[PDB]
This record gives sequence, structure tokens and C-alpha cells, in this order.
Amino acid sequence: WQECMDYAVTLARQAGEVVCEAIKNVDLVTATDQKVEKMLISSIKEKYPSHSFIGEESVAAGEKSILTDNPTWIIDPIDGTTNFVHRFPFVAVSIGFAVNKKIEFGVVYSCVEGKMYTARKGKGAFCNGQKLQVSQQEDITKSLLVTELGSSRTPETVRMVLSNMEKLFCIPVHGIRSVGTAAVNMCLVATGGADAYYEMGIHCWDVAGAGIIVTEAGGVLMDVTGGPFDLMSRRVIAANNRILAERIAKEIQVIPLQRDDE
Amino acid sequence: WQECMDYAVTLARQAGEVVCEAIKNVDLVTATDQKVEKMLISSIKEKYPSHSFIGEESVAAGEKSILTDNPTWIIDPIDGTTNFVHRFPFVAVSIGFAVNKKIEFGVVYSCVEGKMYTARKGKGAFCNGQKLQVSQQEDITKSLLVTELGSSRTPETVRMVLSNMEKLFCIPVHGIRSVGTAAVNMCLVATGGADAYYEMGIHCWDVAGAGIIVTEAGGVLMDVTGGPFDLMSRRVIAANNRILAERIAKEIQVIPLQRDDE
Repeated sequence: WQECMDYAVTLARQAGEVVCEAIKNVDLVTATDQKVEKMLISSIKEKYPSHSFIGEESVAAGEKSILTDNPTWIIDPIDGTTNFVHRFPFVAVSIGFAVNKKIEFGVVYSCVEGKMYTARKGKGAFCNGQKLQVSQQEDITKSLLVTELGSSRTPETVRMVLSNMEKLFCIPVHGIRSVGTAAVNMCLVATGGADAYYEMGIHCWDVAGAGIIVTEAGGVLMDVTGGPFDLMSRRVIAANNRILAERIAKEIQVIPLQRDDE
Repeated sequence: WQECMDYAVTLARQAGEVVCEAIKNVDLVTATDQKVEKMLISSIKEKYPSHSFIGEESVAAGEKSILTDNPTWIIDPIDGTTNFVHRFPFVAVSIGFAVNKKIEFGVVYSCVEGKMYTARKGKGAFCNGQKLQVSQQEDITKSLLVTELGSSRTPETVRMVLSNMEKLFCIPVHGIRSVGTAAVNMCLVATGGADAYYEMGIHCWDVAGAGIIVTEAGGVLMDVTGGPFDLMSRRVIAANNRILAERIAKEIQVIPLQRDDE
């Protein structure tokens, strides 16, 4: 599996480059998205024809995101679309790989920054060859959180997204940031740059790569309820530690959402 | 005044370095803040003993921020305190310089990124020697905005900060980001990376440096009312153009605040 991983890192860099080259300069973000997943999918089918793959293409072609025991690649060609369009500086290419339904490695590349985050189950997390360690803050009032406002303009939803932000802001927490991509937000928690990231409405391909980088940097992922993280539930709390994770968990309120499963 | 400016750029770099060195490693953010404004203020008094200076030191020592005709340096030693503490990657050193009550140049340095933004009245804006040009988006529904949630946990205030974010989110706009510093947020609008930044509750030293960089990159600053930007009013809309600026202006609601003036 290390060859698979070391392959995936070259494939993340190359994809990274097509995204970056296109950021200098059917809209451009769609043209570049179609090119990079074709690049990414037929490069994994040629070298690994045995392996399965979950992504948005497979879901849109009617297949269900259900993870089996066979090597699956959970691919996100460009994480940070709106960003791409604005040249707002954070877009990531994401690749997560699972065997026996557990993620084995994750590779996230932040194009415009030139940063390559990798992690492998058991061997630790690194940003560009330097090891990552999450923070030690266990006090919620001194923690800095990252989250996003959603892609939904449905007012019942928007009011809850803002309602939950308010409750946490008033705890008080140190502050909240939004950088515009879920994969990069989780890498910021892996470095120690933020203390926790929560979001309800993401998709498994958005988080499968960076989830393992949070944990090999020493953090915890868990469900918005307090229960175990569930890759197909559309919701995540990636934190530096359980204390903080549970805190966030007890205060927010669920936004009903249809599992990636159903 | 170019020597003054070219001096200020070396003084911004050096200060930048003390902030960066201290980010590798009375709390550390206070120790580093006291060191950098001592560095910054006695270096400007020795070379320019004629010149006045507005900053937080002068205000806290009871003097009023009232700008006169004489060369004034409006200094912000570390913009992005909470960030500094978390190692969240964006802290800026800011230096704005005014003669005859109009800003003549601004120099903003984003430490951890290594980026040096400068601008001089009439000669254009540059990030690290490359010229900056704001965006062309005049459609609010495709614009990306940056703003911050405030440093106040007063619930009448928090509810309005979130109330205004909601109205703009529901227009709809493309999205909203928060990077944690006002000086860096305004530089993002100067590059074209975002289309507008608004905030109510900043201080003149937070924005005096980057305001000129927005305008020499081709944008507009204006008051939250639609009127002319007022450096001492505690409020700003830094946009790529008037259309967008006025749009934001007509939708938000004021948070009463005590001028830097009074």
C-alpha cells in the first residue's frame, strides 16, 4: 500500500498543477474539474484495475456510496470551487484510500499555497515532510474554530447554520474562521493552527482524505451527536481532542440531511 | 516621501521578522507586541523627529486620534492577535502614512506568508513587486465577501453582526470568508481574490495602511452609510467598485460605536 500512497502523491501534485495553471488562466471551473477527474480516475484504473472508487461521478451515474472491503479511492478533484472561481487562495486536490472499510491513507494538496499534506495509518501526518501535531488546548474559551456557512440558501437552513455559530461564539470561544474548503480546514486543525472544525452538509469525498491526517496528527473525528464519526452521514467534528469535540457536540443543533448512503 | 516609504518597507520587514521568529517560539503575544511598537516608534522618532504618530499607545496615553497636516505615521504593530496566539497563519504588520490629512502610502506585511503589499498615492499597488488589480465583478450574486465576527460578545451586538451576515448571505452572494485580520482582508480585495470587505468596529490604525492599497489597485473605500469613507468612524466597506459598495451599504445595519475621534 505504500506504492499506492506514493503513487497518489504524484497524482495529487500533477492534478494540483492543472488546477494552478488554470487559476492563472461551460465555465473554467467545470472545464478544469472534468479534466482533473478524468486525469485522476483513468490513472488509477490503469495502474490499479482491481480497485473501486467513490466520488461524485460514481454517485451521479446512479451508484450508491457504500464502502466495501476492496481498495476504494475516495477522490475530490477540486475542493474549493467558489474559491477557484474568485482566486481566493485555497483550493485542494483530495484523495483518501480505504481497505476493509477503514481509511488507510489520505493525501491533500493545497495548490495555490504549494502545500502537500499526507498521512498513513500508523506512520503519522506531515505537511511537506514536516510532522504535524495538533494543539493542546482543552479550554473551549481559548479555542479558535473553523467552519463554513453552507452552500444552501434555504432560510430554515441558513438560520440554523447562523444559530449554531452564535451559540458557540457566545460560549465564548476565541474566534471563528472560514477559509472556504473542508479539506483545507481539516488540515489547519492537523497543524495546530486551529483547534476544531465542525460542519454539517459535506460529502464523504470532501473529508476522506483529511480525516486521517487529523488523527495521525493526534486529533479526534466524531459525529455531531457525540457518537462515532460516520463517513457517510454528511457531518463532522474534527478536533484536537475529545473534550473540545464533545463540547461542540453538546451545543449545536442538527440540520436534517440525507445520508450519502441513502 | 519615497525615502520615508522605502524606509517604512524595511521597518515593516524587520518587525515582520520579530513576529515570525516569535511565532516559532505577560503572554507571548503582549511581549512581542510591546517589542515591535517600541521598535517601530523609536525608529521613526530618530529618523523623523518632526513627524506625528497615531496608534494605540498614543490613544491609551490619553491623546485623541485627530489627524493634523503634519506627517503622521498610523502604526499597527501586529494586526491579527488571536491569530498570532493560535498560529493561525495570517498576521500583518501595518504602517499607513498621512500628509495634509490624506494617506500618502500604506505598507502591509503578512509575516507568516512572506508577502509585502505596498502602494503610494498615484503610483499604484503591488504584492511583492507584482502589480495588483481588483476584480471586475459588478454582480452581487457572484461576489465573494470577507468580514469578521467582531471582538464583542455583547449579544445585542453579536445578533446584529450575524443579522447583517444573514441578509447578505441570502441576497445571495457567492460566499463569505473570515481570515482573522482587517489589514489582510483588505489586501485580499486589492488582489482580486475577494470582491468586497465590510466591517464595523475596526480602528484607524487597522485600516490606514491597506486602504490606499485597495484604491491604488482600483477599488473604492466608503462609509457604511453610502457616504465618504471616514478613517475615524470605526467602519469600512472596501470594495472592488461603487456598485458593489453601495449594495452592501444599502443592506446592512449600523452597530452604534464610539468614534476614534471622541
